[PDB]
Amino acid sequence: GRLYSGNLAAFKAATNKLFQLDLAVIYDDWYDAYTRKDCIRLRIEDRSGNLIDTSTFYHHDEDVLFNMCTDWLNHMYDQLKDWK
Amino acid sequence: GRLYSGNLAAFKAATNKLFQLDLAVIYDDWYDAYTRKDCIRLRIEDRSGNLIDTSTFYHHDEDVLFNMCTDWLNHMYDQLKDWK
Amino acid sequence: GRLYSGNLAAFKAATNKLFQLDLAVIYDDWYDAYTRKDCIRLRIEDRSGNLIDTSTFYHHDEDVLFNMCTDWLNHMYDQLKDWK
Amino acid sequence: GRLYSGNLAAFKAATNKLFQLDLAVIYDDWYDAYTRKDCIRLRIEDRSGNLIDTSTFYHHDEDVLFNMCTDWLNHMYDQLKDWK
Amino acid sequence: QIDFRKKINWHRRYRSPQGVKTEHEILRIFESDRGRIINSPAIRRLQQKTQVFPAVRTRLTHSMEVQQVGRYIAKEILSRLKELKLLEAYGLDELTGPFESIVEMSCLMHDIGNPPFGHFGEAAINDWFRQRLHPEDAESQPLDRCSVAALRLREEPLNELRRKIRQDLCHFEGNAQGIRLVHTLMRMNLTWAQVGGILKYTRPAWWRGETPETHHYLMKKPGYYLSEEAYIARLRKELNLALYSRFPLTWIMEAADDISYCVADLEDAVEKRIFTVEQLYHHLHEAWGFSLVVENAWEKSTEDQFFMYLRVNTLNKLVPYAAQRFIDNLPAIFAGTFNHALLASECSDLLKLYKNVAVKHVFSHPDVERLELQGYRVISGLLEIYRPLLSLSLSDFTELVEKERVKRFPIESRLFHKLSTRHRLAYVEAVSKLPSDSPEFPLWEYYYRCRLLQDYISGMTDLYAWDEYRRLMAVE
Amino acid sequence: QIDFRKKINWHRRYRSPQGVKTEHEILRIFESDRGRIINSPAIRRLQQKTQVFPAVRTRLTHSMEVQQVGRYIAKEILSRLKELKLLEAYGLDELTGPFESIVEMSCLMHDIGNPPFGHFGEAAINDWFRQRLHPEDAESQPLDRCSVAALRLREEPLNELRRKIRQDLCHFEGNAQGIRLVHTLMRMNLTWAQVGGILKYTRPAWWRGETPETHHYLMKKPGYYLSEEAYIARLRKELNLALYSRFPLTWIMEAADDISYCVADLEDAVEKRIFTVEQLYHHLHEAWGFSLVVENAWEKSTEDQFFMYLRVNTLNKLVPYAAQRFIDNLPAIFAGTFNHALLASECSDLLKLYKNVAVKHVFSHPDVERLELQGYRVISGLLEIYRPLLSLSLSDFTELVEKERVKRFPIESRLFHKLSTRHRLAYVEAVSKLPSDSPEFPLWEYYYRCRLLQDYISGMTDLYAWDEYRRLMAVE
Ligand SMILES: Nc1nc2c(ncn2[C@@H]2O[C@H](COP(=O)(O)OP(=O)(O)OP(=O)(O)O)[C@@H](O)[C@H]2O)c(=O)[nH]1
Ligand SMILES: Nc1nc2c(ncn2[C@@H]2O[C@H](COP(=O)(O)OP(=O)(O)OP(=O)(O)O)[C@@H](O)[C@H]2O)c(=O)[nH]1
Ligand SMILES: Nc1nc2c(ncn2[C@@H]2O[C@H](COP(=O)(O)OP(=O)(O)OP(=O)(O)O)[C@@H](O)[C@H]2O)c(=O)[nH]1
Ligand SMILES: Nc1nc2c(ncn2[C@@H]2O[C@H](COP(=O)(O)OP(=O)(O)OP(=O)(O)O)[C@@H](O)[C@H]2O)c(=O)[nH]1
Ligand SMILES: [Mg+2]
Ligand SMILES: [Mg+2]
Repeated sequence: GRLYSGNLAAFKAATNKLFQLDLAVIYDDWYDAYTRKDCIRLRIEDRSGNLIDTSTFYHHDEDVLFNMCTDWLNHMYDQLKDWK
Repeated sequence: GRLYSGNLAAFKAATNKLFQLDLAVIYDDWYDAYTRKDCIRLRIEDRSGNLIDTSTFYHHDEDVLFNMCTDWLNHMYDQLKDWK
Repeated sequence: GRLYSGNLAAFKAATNKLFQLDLAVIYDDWYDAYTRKDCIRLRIEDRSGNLIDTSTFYHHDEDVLFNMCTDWLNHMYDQLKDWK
Repeated sequence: GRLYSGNLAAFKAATNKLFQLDLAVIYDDWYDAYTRKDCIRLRIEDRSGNLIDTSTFYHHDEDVLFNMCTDWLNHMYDQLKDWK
Repeated sequence: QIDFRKKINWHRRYRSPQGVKTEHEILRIFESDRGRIINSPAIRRLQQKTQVFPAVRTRLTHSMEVQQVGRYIAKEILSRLKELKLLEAYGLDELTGPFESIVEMSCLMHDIGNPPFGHFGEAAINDWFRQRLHPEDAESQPLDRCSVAALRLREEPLNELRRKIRQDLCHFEGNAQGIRLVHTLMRMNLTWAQVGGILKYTRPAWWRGETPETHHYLMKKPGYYLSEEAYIARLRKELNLALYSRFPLTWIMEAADDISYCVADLEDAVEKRIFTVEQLYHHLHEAWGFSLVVENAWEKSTEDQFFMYLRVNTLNKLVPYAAQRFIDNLPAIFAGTFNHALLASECSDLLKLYKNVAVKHVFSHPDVERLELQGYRVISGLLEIYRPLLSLSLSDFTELVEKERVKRFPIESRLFHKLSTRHRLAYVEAVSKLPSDSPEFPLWEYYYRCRLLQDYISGMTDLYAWDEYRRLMAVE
Repeated sequence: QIDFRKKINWHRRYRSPQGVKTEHEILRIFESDRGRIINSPAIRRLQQKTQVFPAVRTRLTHSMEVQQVGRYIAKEILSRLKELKLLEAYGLDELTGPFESIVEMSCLMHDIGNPPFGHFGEAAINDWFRQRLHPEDAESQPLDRCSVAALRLREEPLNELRRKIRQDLCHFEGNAQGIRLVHTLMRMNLTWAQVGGILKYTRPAWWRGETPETHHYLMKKPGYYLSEEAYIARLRKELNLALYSRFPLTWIMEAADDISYCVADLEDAVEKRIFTVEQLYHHLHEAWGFSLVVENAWEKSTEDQFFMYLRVNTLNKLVPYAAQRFIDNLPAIFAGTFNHALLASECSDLLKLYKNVAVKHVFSHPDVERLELQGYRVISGLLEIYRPLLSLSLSDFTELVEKERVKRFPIESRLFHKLSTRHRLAYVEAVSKLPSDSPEFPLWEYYYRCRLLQDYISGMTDLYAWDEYRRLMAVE
């Protein structure tokens, strides 16, 4: 039922990997009204505070939700290192 | 605030002293409605169950109430050993 | 060096044996000036306080001194039960 | 009554700060005869052993005495880094 | 005629200050007493005795709160009399200083004579002796279950002393032990007025029978022992008190203890997570049936802010009532024949609110109940260990106390050296005065030996007694 | 012009009593303060902190003896002024009540801010931070060994705050913690005059440099922290005190502590069988080189009868000297610029007699020395356990304090719940006021987080800290 350690470690590793490009990530988490699934919102912006993009993920399982967040962060890093 | 040990010991001694004359004592205790003082009722009767007499004492202090009960028991013993 | 338990037990037994004849024993003990030996004085008297006899024993060893006291007490008991 | 930790830390910091200029400090402490106040003597000299200057401070309180020693050391460092 | 100059006595028993004294030097006498009491070993030992729970309050912290309440009742009484211009008529014009100091020191040392483990430690001492002395068999003509040959009824002039000694030894009370500790053992040498403030009850410990109806409240518990009979008579002669009478200032100390009876235990219960502040408030609301006292504090906070105002709210309503009750019944209190207490109105009914909640939710906790049973077992075991000391004869005990190196009693001599030196000195001084060539020497010697045994047990902290009991039984 | 009405302030910070008050209701204000202080959790915790030895005196029993000496110095001062008919001229005609009460409450709560294990517990907190903040590298222009990115010098307007914060955090003092505990944490809401009696020193904790020669004694130790700068300014405005000035009544409290410095420890040493009474008397005779003070007590006894008169003999010779010194230098004390203490004569030389004997025969005992080393290790270990809390970021700590159920920081969240609720509430209130959209928010947030960490450690008893350290290391 509880989040697995490896998923949290991978999420932190992705966060640090994208932080190595002088970036930052904000994290928000809550529970939705009627969809009966937890929601996590991520925002990516640079140090000066210029927001680049945001995303929101909804799921009733912690493991799947964290994996989706981690792979979205990895895709963001990949796209941001394709150029710039 | 609590009852002193010596008073309880004297009460038990009087009870046994009157019990040495093949008698018995019943004990009842309660709190009155509006007089704001505890009440204790004693009944003296023989083994066959023939009630001899009863008494009721009211007081808001435990020490005084128990002393009154003990001296009434002693007077009962004295009167019952004056004759019979 | 210290007094043996059996000697003390025998001394107490003799004291009680003579006490069974409604008698009493007083005990005094000290150290002499120059003889370099401990001294013990015993007095035998009845309950009314009439002194019968006394004795004093001197010795530098506890075991021998207590044995002498015990045998003197036994002789006193023997002599006092020969008559009276 | 006892010396405060911060004063000792500041004294050590000043000693190290002046030691960073390849110098050394000797420390002496005693109690005077009749002035009824502790005395501390400091001597400043280089590594070769050539004495530069000395000072002696007297006070009956440890905190004030150590503060005076620390500020004198700081003044010595300031004067010795004004030139040379 | 009320005159407080005849009650406030600044003389002592030894090296008493004689001559006329001014108002300044009189105050200096009552400050040295404060220095003596505060820096005494008896007061220091109060921090190792438990109130209820073994940040919790001890007896030292409890007596400090009673001292503050006493100050405040005395100050209200003194200020109210000045409004009526009666301070000069009552003799209190130049005595406002010692008046509060005596109350403050009486409130401080109001629990110095309690035995270890408290109430159940007091019962254990009484039962153990009751089995050895059988006081109920000496009430009338000779019958005898007594285990002592010298105290068995057999001789009219000698039987009265026998029954008095047998009855006194089975009545151990902490208040009666307080007088003995302050005078004979500690040898503090306090003023007469200070000693009279700790005489709560007037019934002798050897009393058997019915008490007079005029003093049925002041004689509900024993007040002093037989060994202090000569000292109490001198105190009564010094303070102008009749037989079975009370000191006027004792009433203020009694009211202070009644105010601080259960309120601290309720706060201590919350700190031990028995319940929460909201749960306690709900319990109080249910038991009450409050708005001016409890509700004001509840809305003014959350744990260290609810009781801090409840105490103030109840003090501001209870102290003036006590002051008015003291002032109204002044002649009877001054005479010492007032057969009632200062505290049947909305004021007395409020205390029962705190009384009922504490006995149902705090005093009935399993952890509190277990310690009461363990303490009863510890005191009973200690008295059995020292039982061989009570079985010796007069000559053997005299040799033990005189020679100190006995070759006939190895076990008994070693137990004797464990007693404190002050108790042994008190025993020596007590027995060093009786007529040797009298037919009463063995009885008094046995009484003093029993008192010496009782002093050693009651002068221990709860923690020390447990350790000694475990060590003497080859367990630790 | 000396006028004590401008110094004795009965107003409060919250819900202050306004309007004109008579002499009776003014006294009632200073009694509620006494009730608040005596029944406070901070005073109760003093009985679980050791003075020297873990019947021995604790900090609660030690502060009760200092309170008695303070009373007696105030009473001597008040009585001596009445002989000169200066009570009415100085404004003390209707203030003799609170004058002694303020001194008595200042003497009582003179050690409430000391950390566990005392002096060596104070050093351990200072060194551990000194390795993380390196205050000596921020004295001048940017050089940097600081372990915090936000506090590293890089920005002239922001470097001053950086160096102030770095210097303040490495200066922990118990007296400075006493003001913070009494106002921000406990929220007792005492009067202005009562708070000024516990302000022993005036040097700010962030001070770096040389102090003025006119105040080299009053600024020998830190007096208050940076988080109380606004509160101290209001206090100075309320009590009419200049910068770096002292309250007049603080001098009496300082002299009381100096009298009761070593005499109790010498008595406690005898109770632990370090030496005997005769040995201590011989040591005192050898160290002295006495007849009126020590010899009088020696011939008047034997253990509880030697010190009981020595204390009286030294008080009767020391108190009048302190009163005369206070009275003679009155204008300077009233102005608050007296750069000396009340106690170079036969009086000051006598205290050194007790000082020298205690440091050589009591403070050097192996059992006393061992506890000092063990206490230093315990405090250092506790700060290392909570080090992950200081390594988090602003957003992570904000999420931790707001959500309380974090799935990203399992270890950090569990450590956070161990902190007391009052410290967390104080942190929330402190950070709930700073401008969020300012370039100073991270610095203030880090300072308040460090203060929150320091409050939790210093608010423990010695016995609780040891148990927590052993349990958190998986030893017990
Ligand atoms: N201490 C603690 N125990 C928990 C918690 N949640 C669940 N448990 C206990 O652990 C049991 C289930 O373990 P979980 O860690 O939740 O997960 P799991 O069922 O072992 O996981 P899978 O093997 O992935 O299915 C529950 O039945 C509880 O007894 C928690 O937050 N704290
Ligand atoms: N605790 C204690 N030990 C003692 C005492 N006297 C002697 N000892 C010790 O016991 C040793 C001698 O034992 P003793 O009981 O005196 O006698 P002993 O030599 O064993 O006796 P024998 O076999 O009859 O010669 C001494 O060397 C001491 O070490 C005493 O009073 N108390
Ligand atoms: N464990 C326990 N403690 C109690 C109980 N009742 C009172 N106490 C505690 O004991 C204190 C008072 O002691 P009591 O035995 O009630 O009587 P007292 O005041 O010592 O008695 P006197 O000397 O006759 O006035 C209270 O303040 C409580 O702290 C109870 O039933 N159980
Ligand atoms: N273990 C130990 N305790 C000491 C020593 N000196 C004093 N003490 C104890 O600590 C008390 C005073 O504390 P100190 O550290 O000397 O100083 P202080 O009075 O707290 O200091 P201020 O707040 O600056 O006035 C004395 O009364 C002693 O009980 C010492 O060298 N070793
Ligand atoms: Mg009480
Ligand atoms: Mg102190």
